[PDB]
Amino acid sequence: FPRVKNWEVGSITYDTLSAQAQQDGPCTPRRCLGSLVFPPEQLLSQARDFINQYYSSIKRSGSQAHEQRLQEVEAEVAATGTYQLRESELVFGAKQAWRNAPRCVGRIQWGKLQVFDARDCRSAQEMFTYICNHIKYATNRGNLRSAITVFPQRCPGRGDFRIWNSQLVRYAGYRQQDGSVRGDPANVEITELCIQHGWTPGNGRFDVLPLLLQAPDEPPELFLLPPELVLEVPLEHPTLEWFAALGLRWYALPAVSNMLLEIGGLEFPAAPFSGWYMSTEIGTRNLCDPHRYNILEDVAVCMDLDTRTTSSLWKDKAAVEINVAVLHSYQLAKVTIVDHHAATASFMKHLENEQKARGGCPADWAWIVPPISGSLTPVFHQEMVNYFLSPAFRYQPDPW
Amino acid sequence: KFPRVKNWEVGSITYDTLSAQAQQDGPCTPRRCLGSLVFPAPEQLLSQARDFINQYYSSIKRSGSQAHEQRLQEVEAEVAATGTYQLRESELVFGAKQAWRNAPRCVGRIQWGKLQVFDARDCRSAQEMFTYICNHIKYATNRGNLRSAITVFPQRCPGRGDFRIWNSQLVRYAGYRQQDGSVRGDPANVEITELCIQHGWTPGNGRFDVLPLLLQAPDEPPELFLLPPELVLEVPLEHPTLEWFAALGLRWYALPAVSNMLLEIGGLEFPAAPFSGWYMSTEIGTRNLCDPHRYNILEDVAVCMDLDTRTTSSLWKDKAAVEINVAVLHSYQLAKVTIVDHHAATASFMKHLENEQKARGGCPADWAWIVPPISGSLTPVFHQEMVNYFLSPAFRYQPDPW
Ligand code: HEM
Ligand code: HEM
Ligand SMILES: CCOc1ccc(-c2ccc3c(C)cc(N)nc3c2)cc1CN
Ligand SMILES: CCOc1ccc(-c2ccc3c(C)cc(N)nc3c2)cc1CN
Ligand SMILES: C[C@H](O)[C@H](O)[C@H]1CNc2nc(N)[nH]c(=O)c2N1
Ligand SMILES: C[C@H](O)[C@H](O)[C@H]1CNc2nc(N)[nH]c(=O)c2N1
Ligand SMILES: [Cl-]
Ligand SMILES: [Cl-]
Ligand SMILES: [Gd]
Ligand SMILES: [Gd]
Ligand SMILES: [Zn+2]
Repeated sequence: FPRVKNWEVGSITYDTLSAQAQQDGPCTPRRCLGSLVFPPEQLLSQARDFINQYYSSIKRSGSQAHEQRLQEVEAEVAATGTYQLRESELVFGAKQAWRNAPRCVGRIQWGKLQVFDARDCRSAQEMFTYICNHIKYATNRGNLRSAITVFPQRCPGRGDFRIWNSQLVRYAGYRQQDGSVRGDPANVEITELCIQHGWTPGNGRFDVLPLLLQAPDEPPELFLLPPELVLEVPLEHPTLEWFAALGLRWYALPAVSNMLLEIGGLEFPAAPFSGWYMSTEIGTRNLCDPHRYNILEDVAVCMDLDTRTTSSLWKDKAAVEINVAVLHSYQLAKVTIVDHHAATASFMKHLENEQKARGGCPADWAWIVPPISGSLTPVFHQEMVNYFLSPAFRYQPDPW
Repeated sequence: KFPRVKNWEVGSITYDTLSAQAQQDGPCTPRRCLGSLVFPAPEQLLSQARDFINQYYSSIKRSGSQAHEQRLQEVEAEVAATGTYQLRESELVFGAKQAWRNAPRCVGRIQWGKLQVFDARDCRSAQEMFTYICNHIKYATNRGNLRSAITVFPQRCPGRGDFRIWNSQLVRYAGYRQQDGSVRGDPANVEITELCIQHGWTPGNGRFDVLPLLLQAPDEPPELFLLPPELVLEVPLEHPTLEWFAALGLRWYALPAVSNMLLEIGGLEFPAAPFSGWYMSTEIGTRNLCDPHRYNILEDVAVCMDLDTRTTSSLWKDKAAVEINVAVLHSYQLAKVTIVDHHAATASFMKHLENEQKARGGCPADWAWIVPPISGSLTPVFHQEMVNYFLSPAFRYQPDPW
C-alpha cells in the first residue's frame, strides 16, 4: 500500500485503491514512463466486475436484483456474444469513467454529468442531430453543463460509429507555400481530410472546421455546424486596449470526440464528452505553445517587453497577461470558465473525498499540475499515485 | 523493445536504449506509477565494482586491454583480502562526474564534464574536515564567479564510523520555532537548527541567520563549527522597478552546496561528499521564497503590488511570483554572482539531452523535477517526454544521521 505525502502540510495517506488496478500501465521497476503522453470469454469477467461495482454504489450488494442481473448478462452473452447495459448502468458507468480519468483535474464535478443515450443511433444524419442536441444542451447560452452522448457500442461483423474530429469544435489549420500554418497547427491533418471530402476552405486563423461523421462501414460525410450553435468568445484584455485588435478568439465548449468509452467490457468508440475550460488550457497551451498558435512573442512586442534576454522573464509576463485576457473575456461573455488556482484547490478537495470514499484516487501529477504557476498551486506539493481503473476513457487509433 | 520518446514541440522521435542497462530498480510497477514520490556481501560489491571498472576503461578507450584486466584482478584481490577496495584518483574523478551525469532530477547536467573534484579521502578528523569544506566554499564561490565542485571524504568501510555532514547544505538559514507555533527564518531548517542549539550554538533571532556546520568524524559525536562570515557570499534582494521591494530585507546566499547526499561509485559509498554549482533563479524565487511551507512571501508581495488578492481569477499569485523571480535575477546580476534563469537552463538541458542521445543512447530524466515550477510549458523541456531510471555511479539520499 503506497505511502503518499503532502509536503505543504506534512500529512500522510495510503492509497489502498491502487491495489485493485487493472489494464496495466507503462512503467516497470527498471524505468518510469509516466511522462509519455501515449503509453472471447473475457467479456464476462469485465461485465461481472462492473455489475458488482454498480450494486456496490447503491447500497444493495448481495440480494435479489443483484443476483438476477448477474444471470441476464450471463444469458445475454451466452446467446449473443455481447450484452446491453441497463440505462442506469450506462449512467453509472459514464460517471465512473470520468471519476477514474487520472489526468482530469475537474473531477470534483464527476457526479453531476448528463448522459444522453444515443445507443439506438443508426446513420450519420442521426449522429449529427445527437451531436447538435449535446452542443446545444452543454453550451446553454454560456452556462456550461457537463454532458456525454453515448452512441452504439461496437460489435463484430459490422463497423463502428466514429467522429474523425478530435473535438466537436476545432479551428482550421492551413499549410502554406512555405510549410507554415495559418490557423491552428494541431488540426492541419483533419483540415486536409475536410477539404479532401468537399469542404470549401476558409481564409482565416479561426475558421471552425466542419464535422466528419462516420456511420458503420460507410465513408464519412461532412457536416457544417450551425453558426449560432458554436458559441465563441472574442479575447480582450481589461486594461491593455490593443489586445482585442489582435483578433484572438476561442470557443466556449471543450468537447472531446475521439476517445473510446469502455464500460463493463463494452467499447463505445463514439462517446463525445464535454465540460468547461480551465483558463490555462486556452491561454497557455492553445495560444502560447510553440506548435499551436504560438502568440507569445507577438503579445510581448505589444507590451514593449525586453525580448532580447530570457532573464527579463518576458515570456512569463506575456503569458500571465494572456491568461488574464482569457479569464476576463469569458467572464464578460457570461461563459463558464475556471482558473487554475480554483481548479487545483477543488481537486485537492476531491482527493480528500476520494480518500474517505474509495481509499484513494488515481492521479497523474504531470497532467494535474497546471502548465503555468505549478508550485503556486496546492497539487504541486501533493504526491500522487497513477493507475488504471475500470470503467475508463481510453485513446484509440484514428479512423484511418 | 526500447521506449519510444517524442518531443511534441518539434515532432522528433528517439528511442532510449540506455534505459535497458538500468542497474538498480525504482518504485514503479505495471500496476501503479510512483514517479512523483520525492523519496522512492563481497560478490555484489565485486559486480558493481566490475561494472564501474568497465565504464572507466571504456571512457579512456582501453576496454579489454592489458591495464583493464589488471585492474579487475587487483580489485578482486583487494576485496578478498580486505572486504573493500580503494579507487585510484582518476577513477574517483570519473565516477564523481558520472554521478552528476546520471542524476535524473538535475537540469544543470550540460556542465557535467566541468567538475572540480577535491580528494579529501586522507581526512582524519572533523577539524580537518572543516578546513576542506572552507576551502571548497572558497574555490566554488570565487568572488561570485561560481564554479562547480565536489569534495569527497573517506569512504564507508568496515571497522569505522562514517564521516557525516549533518547540515543538508553547507549554507542554510536558521529556522527558529516559536510560539504561536510559527517559525522565524527558514521553516525547512527547524530540525538542524534545534540540533545546533542543543550542541552549543548561541542562536540569533533573525530571518537570515547562517547556520553553523555540524561535522561528524568516525565514532565521534558531531562537532560545531562557525563558518567565517567572509566566506559566505550573500545577495540582498532588490527589484529593478518596485523600489519598496528592498525594504522587505530579503536576502539569499550565492552558493548552493548540497551536503547530505551519499555518493556511490563501483559499490563504494561516500556518505560525506558535498557538491555545489550555481542557482537557477526559480529555486530561490519560486521555491525558497514563495512555498507556503517555506518563507511564504507571496501574499505580502502581492498586497504591496496593489494586486486584488480577494479573488484567484485576477491571477495575483502568478503576477507577484513573476516579480519575485525578476528581483532574484536582477539582484544576483547586480551583485556579479552567477545565476541562470529557467529558460536558459531548460534550453541547455535540451542540448544535454541531444548530446547524451548521441553518446550513450539516452538520458535518465525525471520530468516533474526537470520542468521548472513556474512557466513550465513555456520552456522546451515541458514538451519533451522523458524516461526515468537509476544508473550508477550515483548520488543517493540517505537517512539523517540523528
Ligand atoms: C467540468 C469541468 C472539467 C474540467 C475543468 C476539465 C479539465 C481537464 C484538463 C485540464 C485535462 C487535461 C488534459 C490535458 O491537458 O492533456 C482533462 C483531461 C481529461 N478529462 Fe477533464 N475536465 C472537465 C470535465 C470532464 C468531463 C465531463 C469528462 C468526461 C465525462 C472529462 C474527462 C477527461 C478525460 C478522460 C481526460 C483525459 C484523462 C486521461 O487521459 O487520463 N473531463 N480535463
Ligand atoms: C551548475 C549549475 C547547477 C544547476 C543550475 C543545478 C540545478 C539543479 C536543480 C534545479 C535541481 C532540482 C532542485 C529542486 O529540488 O528544485 C537539481 C538537482 C540535483 N542536482 Fe543539480 N545543478 C547544478 C549543479 C550540480 C552539481 C555540480 C551536482 C553534483 C556534482 C548536481 C547534482 C544534483 C543532484 C544529485 C540533484 C538531485 C537529483 C536526484 O535526486 O536525482 N548538480 N539540480
Ligand atoms: C493527451 C492528448 O491531449 C489531450 C487529451 C485530453 C484533453 C482533455 C479532455 C477533455 C477535457 C474536458 C472535457 C474539459 C476540459 N476543460 N479539458 C479537457 C481536456 C486535452 C488534451 C490536449 N493536450
Ligand atoms: C528531495 C530534496 O530536494 C532537493 C534535492 C536536491 C536539490 C539540489 C541539489 C544540488 C543542487 C546544485 C548543486 C545546484 C543547484 N542550483 N540546485 C541544486 C538542487 C535541492 C532540493 C530542494 N528541494
Ligand atoms: C510532490 C511533488 O512530486 C514534489 O513537490 C516535487 C515535484 N517537483 C519538484 N521539482 C523540483 N525542481 N523541485 C522539487 O522539490 C519538486 N518537488
Ligand atoms: C512531453 C510531456 O509529457 C507532454 O507535454 C505532456 C506533459 N504534461 C501535459 N500537461 C497538460 N496540461 N497538457 C498536456 O498536453 C501535457 N502533455
Ligand atoms: Cl482545447
Ligand atoms: Cl536551495
Ligand atoms: Gd506603443
Ligand atoms: Gd517604481
Ligand atoms: Zn512511473
